[PDB]
Amino acid sequence: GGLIYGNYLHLEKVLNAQELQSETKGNKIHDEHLFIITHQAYELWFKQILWELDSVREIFQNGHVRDERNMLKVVSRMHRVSVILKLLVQQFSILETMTALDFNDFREYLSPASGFQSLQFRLLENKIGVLQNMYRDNFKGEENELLLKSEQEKTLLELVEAWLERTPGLEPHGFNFWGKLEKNITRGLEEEFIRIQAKEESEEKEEQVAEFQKQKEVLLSLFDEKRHEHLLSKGERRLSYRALQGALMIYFYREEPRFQVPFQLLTSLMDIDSLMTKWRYNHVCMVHRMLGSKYLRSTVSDRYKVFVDLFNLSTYLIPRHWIPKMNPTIHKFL
Amino acid sequence: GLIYGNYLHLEKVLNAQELQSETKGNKIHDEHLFIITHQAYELWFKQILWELDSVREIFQNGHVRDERNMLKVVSRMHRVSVILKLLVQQFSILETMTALDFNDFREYLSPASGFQSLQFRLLENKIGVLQNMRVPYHYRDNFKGEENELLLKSEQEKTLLELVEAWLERTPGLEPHGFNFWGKLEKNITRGLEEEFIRIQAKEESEEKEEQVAEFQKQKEVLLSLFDEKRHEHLLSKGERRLSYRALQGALMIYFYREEPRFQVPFQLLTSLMDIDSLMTKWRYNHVCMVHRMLGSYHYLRSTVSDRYKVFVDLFNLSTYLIPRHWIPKMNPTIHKFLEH
Amino acid sequence: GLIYGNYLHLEKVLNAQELQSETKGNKIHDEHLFIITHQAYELWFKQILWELDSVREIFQNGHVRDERNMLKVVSRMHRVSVILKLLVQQFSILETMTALDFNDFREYLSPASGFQSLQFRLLENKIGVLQNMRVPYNRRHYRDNFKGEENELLLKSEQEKTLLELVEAWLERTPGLEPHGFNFWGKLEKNITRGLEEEFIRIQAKEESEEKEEQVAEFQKQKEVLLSLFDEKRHEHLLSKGERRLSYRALQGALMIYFYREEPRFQVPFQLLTSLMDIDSLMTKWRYNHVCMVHRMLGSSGYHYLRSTVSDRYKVFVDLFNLSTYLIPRHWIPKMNPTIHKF
Amino acid sequence: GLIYGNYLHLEKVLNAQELQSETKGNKIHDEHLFIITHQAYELWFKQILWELDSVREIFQNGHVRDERNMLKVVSRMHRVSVILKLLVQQFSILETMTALDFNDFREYLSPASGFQSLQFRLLENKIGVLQNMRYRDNFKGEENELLLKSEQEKTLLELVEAWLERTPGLEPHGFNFWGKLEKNITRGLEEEEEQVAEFQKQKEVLLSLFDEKRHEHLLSKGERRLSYRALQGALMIYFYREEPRFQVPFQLLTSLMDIDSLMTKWRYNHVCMVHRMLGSYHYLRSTVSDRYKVFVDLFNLSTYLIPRHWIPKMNPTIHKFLE
Ligand code: HEM
Ligand code: HEM
Ligand code: HEM
Ligand code: HEM
Ligand SMILES: O[C@H](C[C@H]1c2ccccc2-c2cncn21)C1CCCCC1
Ligand SMILES: O[C@H](C[C@H]1c2ccccc2-c2cncn21)C1CCCCC1
Ligand SMILES: O[C@H](C[C@H]1c2ccccc2-c2cncn21)C1CCCCC1
Ligand SMILES: O[C@H](C[C@H]1c2ccccc2-c2cncn21)C1CCCCC1
Ligand SMILES: C[C@](N)(Cc1c[nH]c2ccccc12)C(=O)O
Ligand SMILES: C[C@](N)(Cc1c[nH]c2ccccc12)C(=O)O
Ligand SMILES: C[C@](N)(Cc1c[nH]c2ccccc12)C(=O)O
Ligand SMILES: C[C@](N)(Cc1c[nH]c2ccccc12)C(=O)O
Repeated sequence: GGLIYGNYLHLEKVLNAQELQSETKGNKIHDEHLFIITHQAYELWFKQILWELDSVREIFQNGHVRDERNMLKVVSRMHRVSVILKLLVQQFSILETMTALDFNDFREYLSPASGFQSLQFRLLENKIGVLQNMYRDNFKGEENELLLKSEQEKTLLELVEAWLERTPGLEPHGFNFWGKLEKNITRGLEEEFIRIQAKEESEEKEEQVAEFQKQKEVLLSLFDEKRHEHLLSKGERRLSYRALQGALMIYFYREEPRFQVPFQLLTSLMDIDSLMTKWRYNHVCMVHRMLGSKYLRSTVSDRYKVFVDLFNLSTYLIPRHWIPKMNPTIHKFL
Repeated sequence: GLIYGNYLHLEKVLNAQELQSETKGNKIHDEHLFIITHQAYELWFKQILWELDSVREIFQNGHVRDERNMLKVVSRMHRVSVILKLLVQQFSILETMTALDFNDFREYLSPASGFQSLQFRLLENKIGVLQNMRVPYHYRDNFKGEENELLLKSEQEKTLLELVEAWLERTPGLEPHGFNFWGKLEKNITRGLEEEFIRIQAKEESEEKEEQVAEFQKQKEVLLSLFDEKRHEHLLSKGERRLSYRALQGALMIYFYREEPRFQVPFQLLTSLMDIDSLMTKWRYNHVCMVHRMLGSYHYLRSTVSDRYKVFVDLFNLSTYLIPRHWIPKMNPTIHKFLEH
Repeated sequence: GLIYGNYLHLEKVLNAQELQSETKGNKIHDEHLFIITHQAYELWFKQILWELDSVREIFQNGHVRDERNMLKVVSRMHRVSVILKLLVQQFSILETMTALDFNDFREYLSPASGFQSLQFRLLENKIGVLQNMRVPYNRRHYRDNFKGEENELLLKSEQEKTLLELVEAWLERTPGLEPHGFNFWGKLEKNITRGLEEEFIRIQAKEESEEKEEQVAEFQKQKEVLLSLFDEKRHEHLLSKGERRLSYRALQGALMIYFYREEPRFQVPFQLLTSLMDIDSLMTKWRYNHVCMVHRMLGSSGYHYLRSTVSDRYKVFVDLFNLSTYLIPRHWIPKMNPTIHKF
Repeated sequence: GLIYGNYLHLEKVLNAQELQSETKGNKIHDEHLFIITHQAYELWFKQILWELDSVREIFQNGHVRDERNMLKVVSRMHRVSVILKLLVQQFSILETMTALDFNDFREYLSPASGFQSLQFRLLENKIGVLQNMRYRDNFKGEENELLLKSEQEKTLLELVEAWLERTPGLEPHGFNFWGKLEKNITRGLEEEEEQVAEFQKQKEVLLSLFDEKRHEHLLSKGERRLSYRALQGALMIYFYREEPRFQVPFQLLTSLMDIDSLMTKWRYNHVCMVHRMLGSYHYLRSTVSDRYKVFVDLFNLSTYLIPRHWIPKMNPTIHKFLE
């Protein structure tokens, strides 16, 4: 009674799950089989991503992430989620071998089933941390229950936020990253202005003054906590002010041994956001090719990027020399 | 009301994941990826079988005789290669699993094997892999009951190789009464080889010249061996070739006159059959490299990455018999109009 | 003896890498990646223009009229889409450069601009992006980024026949449109009038259920969509507003190929229409990947102009895509009799 | 003011395309594809050499000893992997050239050879493909000089070897990894119709690890490449990858295997490409072998995988030494 391949993979279920509605209603359409397998393969891969993402969530929730031995496992699993998403984006290439005209021969047999009825796609969006401030009454029972759990349980965004708030170096009576960054950027701007004013009155000099004033407003706006809370409340920002500070600390001090793998995490979170919006864009394109002129387009935006704040740290890049120096004491803490 | 989950029978697809590591109270995280990865391969093997069997059926029932159906044949065979190309990239997901982590659940797999993939064997058999082509360690002893019944059917029913062969034997232009391609081709290669021997013999005695002589003499042996039907039967018997002499003629006719309207899509079909063989071999290669990365030290698998498992090896080997454009027999207005839709 | 390096002119290609950061005394490692990446895109843009110009010529010199040339036209157009697929994947190399590292050398690039890619503009023009339909960046015409010989080539590329115009002309001559022959358009209008009446009658026989109420609104929209197809005045209006590109007769040609693609003479022509949509869709994906790249490097107008290029405006063969709108059940399609089946 | 075309020296890059078929008054369309494809490979080979040299130099000049440099080292080796992946995919473009169309211009290529790609040889050498396991007649002048430098200057393999030898945990008077590992395996192998056969061959595999003389013999054959102490370093990083100081080192070892795999995948696609165009030179089939895998020792550590319970447990004092 040894283990057999087919039994191990429950192929008696996986390979007996293919029912063409076109056939069930006496008008078998060959390409319907493709439509079915493609969706079943997406849903297996959605199940794998939920498996990886729930395991990473738990490592944050149960405090194991506090032990930095576990940062390799956390980054390898998040990196794995992006490798799967890359395959899922490539996988539209298969459904592009189906013409609009052959889709047209079986689409009537699909009504009224909706993509909005993909539980796992909703679970994945909620568990990464997509805003509810955007419906979703398409579910009932055990399914409607899993959705509610996914809505109330801590999102990856919330768990990363809490961990970013504990980033070493933010302590005002320690390294005091924020205090020193505000000072160096202020002095840096004052120096850059004096350099600029010393010049003769060229139109070049006017385009420099105007560039300086733009730079000054953007960089100093980083230190406006009221502005951050206002933008948080409008949904344009997602991380707490202190989590923003921790992310920037990891960005600027990425080479410090304790920050190396955390920097790979932040990168991988941005990759997952990029690949999800590539998924949504290839899908929008697929729908247009099939139905022509005839909400999905609205989902291809920064509104749906959970880690929008990680992207927007590029806005606040400063000359390398303005970054507060690490002395031997804080070099060795890191 | 038809519902997404019900339409796709997700109550089966998403309730088919059972970790043996967990079953035996030592749940290993990466076993889940091992299961999903294979299940995804097996969904796509089923889709390939669906395309492939539909194309076999279009040859078998004679609908292929009506050239309206060539676009459908080429789209479905191209679709098979687009699927296989994703299946080759899909290994990159299993590469995110280290040897160390695989080693933690590996023992719970024994003794289930890849040889027990029914669909992989159905797919090999239906393209046209013969028992004689296969290396042992016999493949059918891994199966029983209705699975053993389906495999037998896969060996006994007409393969894509056989159905393509029958269709290539009927390629217009081969008829000795008509365009008489083979006769004109032998004439023009014999004539072209004579003109070439003459150009070379004209050159001043130099090491370069003697290098061109020996190059010509081997080229002359290769090109003229094309017309040796009994050399062809000998290569059939050793398994170095698979297509009938007449099928080989039909292939080479489509190859040289590809731009003639009636041959445009048939040329794309010959191209897709090579693609399918290349991508099956690339699958075999990535699978071998995957096993090496996970186990270190298998020799059977390395054997499978060779022309012995390429069903349409003859279509690759037509490149061997490339000649100068001007040697290709010219077409008169009557044979031009016969190759027009 | 011809040598590999001499044949490939590697003495030019591999001596064209000058880091501006090094030239001004502060060598930044990653600028070398920035340079190779662009040089690789520009070689491939040259290859695309070589394929594209060869196909334009085949239409322009009348060789396309001999249907034996269709395999060459479709292989070269398929080749263009295979290159564009690689160019889309090539962003993944430049994604290994972090915003912090790009920031160390961006100052040395000023004021060089992607707007100054001559090959990218030639490519857009030759496919058939019209200058009067371009979004202006910084309130200016794209051609004022260029002077002298380059400005002149761009003008030739705008004035010379575009791939859209040549395909348009070829589509106008599609067999089956002749009113005194198969009379495609006439038979299509009649079959759609009929199918619609038959569909109305099936629906009005279904109580007054909310499902029936829905099918009535849905029927009403499809009827307006399908019968607007036959309104040639509405088409000329949309042609002038640039919301369409193909002549009314070209649209008929395309829909003739779409519906009768399995007919032997239409099989490779259908592959050409597919490949033109592929090129549009892959140029849009390039524009999309470039936009995402600009965001990753600079954060959050220039970010908005690039977003404006990821739209149906810049899809030269948008009409081929929009034929999906005019899909009808297979049995409404005019049947082919033995006379036109054989032609 | 700086211009895009001048910054990129397009006046050189886009004026380097000479069809030999055209030069001899029989212009063959597909020859342009053949030239651009090779030019793109060579731009990318140049980028790989730039990355690979910067990494070699970080080892050679001692900066790798400062562990803050490990992110930079793994980023750039990962970048090499990503480029090599594009180059494997890039064969897809030359696959749009039929054998027949190649046949129309291949005569005008003779006698230029692939063996004359300088950068490809520079690349193989700098990584550390050994000469005794294999080309240089095909070059003269400055090119022949650069090839000698690339054979004589320290390879990536040599620099990685040196660095692996200093891997903390090997010191006999410290954690004594090798000592404790030999102990635990032998004690673990203590064990109680059947298939007792597997146990025996298994025992021989595991214990052959501790045969330093076997290793030196295989080292001289070129069937192994890493010094015995390098192999101890490597295995330490493998078993203790989670330890903070080993996490990025483990990524680097993975990247080095990735590069071997992708170079072989390039060799394999190239071999298929030759077979597609010329039919049935296949010396190239020999190059698709572990003989040409510089980091074969890193791949082979999978053979010496043991039950976790046997891996020497780590005490707090060494846990703290590995941060
Ligand atoms: C022929 C191909 C496709 C067409 C025509 C299509 C059509 C649509 C349409 C019209 C919607 C909007 C809601 C609705 O009417 O149901 C939608 C949403 C959706 N589709 Fe598809 N779809 C296609 C392929 C796919 C595939 C391959 C997947 C794979 C899982 C998928 C997953 C979804 C999901 C998850 C949604 C909800 C999207 C969101 O909320 O942002 N679709 N699709
Ligand atoms: C960790 C990854 C993998 C390992 C270690 C592995 C190992 C092996 C081994 C040892 C064999 C020889 C027969 C046996 O004992 O089972 C084999 C054959 C096979 N494996 Fe895998 N395999 C892996 C991944 C895959 C995947 C993802 C597939 C996808 C379906 C697959 C499909 C097969 C097939 C069909 C065979 C039979 C192939 C033939 O006869 O030519 N393997 N594999
Ligand atoms: C770090 C990567 C990149 C950044 C930050 C970047 C940035 C920009 C920006 C700001 C513009 C608009 C204004 C301007 O012309 O300066 C632009 C346009 C453009 N870039 Fe890039 N770019 C990047 C990579 C690339 C690459 C790899 C290519 C390859 C050819 C490219 C080609 C172009 C082209 C052709 C335009 C004009 C686009 C149009 O009119 O639609 N860029 N880019
Ligand atoms: C139609 C495509 C190709 C054919 C027929 C071809 C043919 C060959 C042949 C016959 C050799 C053996 C040496 C010789 O006789 O010159 C070779 C080696 C080589 N080819 Fe190609 N080749 C092709 C494409 C490419 C491409 C795209 C590259 C990209 C740079 C390339 C790079 C090389 C290199 C570097 C070698 C030396 C390889 C080694 O020692 O392992 N080839 N090729
Ligand atoms: O949106 C559904 C299709 C629906 C669906 C049904 C069954 C399985 C998967 C999917 C799916 C995925 N995205 C949309 N859908 C209709 C809506 C009208 C245009 C044709 C498709
Ligand atoms: O090779 C099989 C694993 C086997 C298998 C079992 C269950 C599900 C899928 C697979 C599979 C795929 N290729 C090989 N196998 C054994 C033999 C020793 C090495 C790995 C475990
Ligand atoms: O647009 C240029 C860069 C420009 C360029 C210069 C040289 C080589 C390639 C490129 C390129 C590609 N896309 C935009 N650019 C600036 C504009 C300001 C932000 C930093 C990028
Ligand atoms: O191998 C060379 C071609 C050679 C070459 C010449 C010019 C530019 C690039 C290349 C190349 C790449 N791989 C092999 N070659 C010949 C050898 C005889 C058969 C046809 C190809
Ligand atoms: C002990 C700690 N791991 C510290 C910590 C928090 N966030 C970080 C980000 C980067 C590096 C370290 C940290 C923890 O509190 O989880
Ligand atoms: C009538 C025919 N379709 C002729 C035929 C056979 N093989 C071909 C290959 C290419 C082109 C045509 C054919 C048939 O016999 O099927
Ligand atoms: C004789 C012709 N080759 C006819 C033609 C025009 N457009 C077409 C589209 C599909 C098929 C044929 C045509 C010509 O006039 O070019
Ligand atoms: C001080 C040290 N960086 C130690 C070292 C050597 N090899 C390693 C591998 C992994 C981790 C650390 C090391 C050095 O000597 O380089």
